[PDB]
Amino acid sequence: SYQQRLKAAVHYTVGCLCEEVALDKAMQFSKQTIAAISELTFRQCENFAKDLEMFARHAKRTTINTEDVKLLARRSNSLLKYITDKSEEIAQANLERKAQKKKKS
Amino acid sequence: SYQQRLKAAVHYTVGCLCEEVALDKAMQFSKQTIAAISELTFRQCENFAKDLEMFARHAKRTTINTEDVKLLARRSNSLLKYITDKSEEIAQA
Amino acid sequence: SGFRKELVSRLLHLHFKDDKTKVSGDALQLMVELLKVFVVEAAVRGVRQAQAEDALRVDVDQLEKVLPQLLLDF
Amino acid sequence: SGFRKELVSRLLHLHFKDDKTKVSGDALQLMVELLKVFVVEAAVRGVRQAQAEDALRVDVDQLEKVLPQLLLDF
DNA sequence: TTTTTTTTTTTTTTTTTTTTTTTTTT
DNA sequence: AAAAAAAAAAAAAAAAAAAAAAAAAA
Repeated sequence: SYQQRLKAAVHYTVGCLCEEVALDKAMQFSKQTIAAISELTFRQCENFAKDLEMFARHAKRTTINTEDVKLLARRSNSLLKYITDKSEEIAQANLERKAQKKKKS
Repeated sequence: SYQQRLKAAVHYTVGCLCEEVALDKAMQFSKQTIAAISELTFRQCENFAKDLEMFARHAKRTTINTEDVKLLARRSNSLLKYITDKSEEIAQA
Repeated sequence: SGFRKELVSRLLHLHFKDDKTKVSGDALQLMVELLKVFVVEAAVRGVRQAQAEDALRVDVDQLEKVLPQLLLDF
Repeated sequence: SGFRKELVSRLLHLHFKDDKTKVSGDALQLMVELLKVFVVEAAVRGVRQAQAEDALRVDVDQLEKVLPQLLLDF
């Protein structure tokens, strides 16, 4: 079904990420651990999604934005720092978009 | 100290509640289990408090309301149903 | 048999960062109910663990085995 | 190497209660980054657990030992 | 000097553009 | 699995319509 294939796609990506950690840390992950992380990640998306939608809704928006996500990642301070960094970078990638488009000025 | 008294009050109530469960199910709890639940409850309150305050503040309110609490209890579905029912009941008073 | 409202109020006020913070009466009532559910879940889950491992009573070993999932659930 | 934006979009839309909800591009980008951090944390924490108990590889037992705190952190 | 007409100057409404977010197809 | 188009909403300019200032009479 639809969600089965979404789980498989998550498992694939989780496998790649865990492979990178494994190669970096020189310690193997069992196939079972990879599968467990994939399952947890899929399940965690349900909680993320509902919360994000409530945060957006809460501020009378239909589109979830960066502030909602940063709010979601509030829980560990190392995490919060990481995310904000990434956002400004992503915005910097956005500037390039302005450079691409022709400017009347 | 202040926190010691609060923990004792929590322990007393936890003891009450566990005693009620024990008498209902006809199985005893050790004194250590009672104490550990009281300790866990006290520690859990730190997490609950900070989250509730962030939920309220995140909506630009200074007073935490029932919606923040129901949001907090979002995690198990039987618990969420339980909570909503109780909210309507309290409102009936 | 459960928590008094005044008790739950004192417990929470111990931990607020902003001393401005107050708690509405209805919110306080719901918290009294929530704390009962937390304690009873811990107790009931411990009993199930003790039963499952065929122990004579609920001991700290069983409680400890039930804590991880309890905490995720709260 | 991490999540595609389109993948994360589909995963979230599976679960929205209100079908009206959409995801802005910047928000979507941050979520891609956040999910990577989640997965890498799980992996890295599992490796630390396996090392700590002197295991030859990161098995499910170690992962399970690392889940409780991971979940509290997210 | 006052009160509406004619040219320039201003105003709001519709239509079309111009971007933003998600989904399809090879 | 990636890239571009299709779908939908947003935003800007062009067209239309009225009044003020300046001119012209009674």
